[PDB]
Amino acid sequence: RGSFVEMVDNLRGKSGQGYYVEMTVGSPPQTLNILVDTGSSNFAVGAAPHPFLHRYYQRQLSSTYRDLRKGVYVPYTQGKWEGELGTDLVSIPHGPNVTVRANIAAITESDKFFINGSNWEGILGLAYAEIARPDDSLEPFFDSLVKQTHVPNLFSLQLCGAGFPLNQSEVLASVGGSMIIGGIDHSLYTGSLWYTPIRREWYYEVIIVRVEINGQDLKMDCKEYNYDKSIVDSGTTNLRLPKKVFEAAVKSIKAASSTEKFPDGFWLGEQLVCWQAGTTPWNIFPVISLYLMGEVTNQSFRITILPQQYLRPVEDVATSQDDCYKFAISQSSTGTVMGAVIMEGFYVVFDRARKRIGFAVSACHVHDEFRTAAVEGPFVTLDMEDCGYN
Ligand SMILES: COc1cnc(C(=O)Nc2ccc(F)c([C@]34CN(c5ncc(F)cn5)C[C@H]3CSC(N)=N4)c2)cn1
Repeated sequence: RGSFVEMVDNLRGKSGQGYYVEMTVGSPPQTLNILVDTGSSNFAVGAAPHPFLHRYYQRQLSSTYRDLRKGVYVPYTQGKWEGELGTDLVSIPHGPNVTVRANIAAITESDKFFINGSNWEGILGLAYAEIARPDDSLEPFFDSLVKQTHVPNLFSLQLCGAGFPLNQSEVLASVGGSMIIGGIDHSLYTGSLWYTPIRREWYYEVIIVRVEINGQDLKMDCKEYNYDKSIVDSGTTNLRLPKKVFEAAVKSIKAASSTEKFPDGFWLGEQLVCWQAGTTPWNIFPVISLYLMGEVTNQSFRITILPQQYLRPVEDVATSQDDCYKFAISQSSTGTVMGAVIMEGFYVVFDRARKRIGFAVSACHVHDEFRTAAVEGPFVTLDMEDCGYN
């Protein structure tokens, strides 16, 4: 049974551009599309004209707006935003039937933040206060929602990748998945949910205990997999791996697929590869399994993704009927990031109340008739806390 019909299919967008939910801010309500980001903790919206914004938050038009008289500056690797802190009334039209007074960063300047044609105007940081800017005293949206309402302290995400390119028109008209606020919808997954502990409440931090490529153990010291952390992050496209893990994984993926040779630019994520329509050789590419620490002592489980997850469909540079893709596994110097590449395979339950993350095979994951994504267990694994980096 699906018990959250109101919230099923409330997401739009794709990998590379981002999955967003409709929200309203202010009185009278101002509608905005908001990127869902489990990898940050600020609620921040465009609040001034920008070339890539079709609309923005107008604080002067909101009778319920409150100025906190405080600036916020958020530099990150590939860009930045800055703005002014305030509070206002916020609702999610395809969400729980509640209105909350939440912190809002009104973005007045940004660099490489807004994406042309993504159709979103702001970001919903769903992680914990520890990583909020300017500091942990700025209560994140979800904490406000839970404190002010009877909504259970849990949300779940089904991100639905298309498996083929969507153009401007198609992304608008299409369903990109579900964010179920306050519950778990049984219609969004098949098989069992398996839970991994949230190691610490800042990012959604987890512990990977083993990595396999087509069943072959990558055979690295498990600390390497979590150096300097492993996180579940809907605001990142790629599966991102620590440098040494990336090198080892790519060598193994190349060996598994060695019946075809791909240029270095492909493996670096820089260059697309194209096949004649319908002929993508999925079967030459390996499955990838991540083993996660279980809830029971000395137990683990595994999640397994297909090339249909880690090869990202792209529109051809020279318009044709070819099926074209980029490699969406990449190097990290900030630990493992389980981005949309992982998340598109799975229904992911962010069980904040019980400090755990649940995984189940997504009812919308892309596959062929020969192989599917999997969530399987249990496995007997030892010394797993040792896999955590300090
Ligand atoms: C499913 O495919 C996807 C998913 N997401 C996107 C996308 O455009 N994400 C996005 C855009 C801007 C942005 F700033 C971010 C951030 C906000 N960050 C942040 N915010 C506050 C802070 F204190 C520290 N870092 C870091 C930064 C890069 S990684 C992340 N998780 N979130 C994500 C595209 N395709």
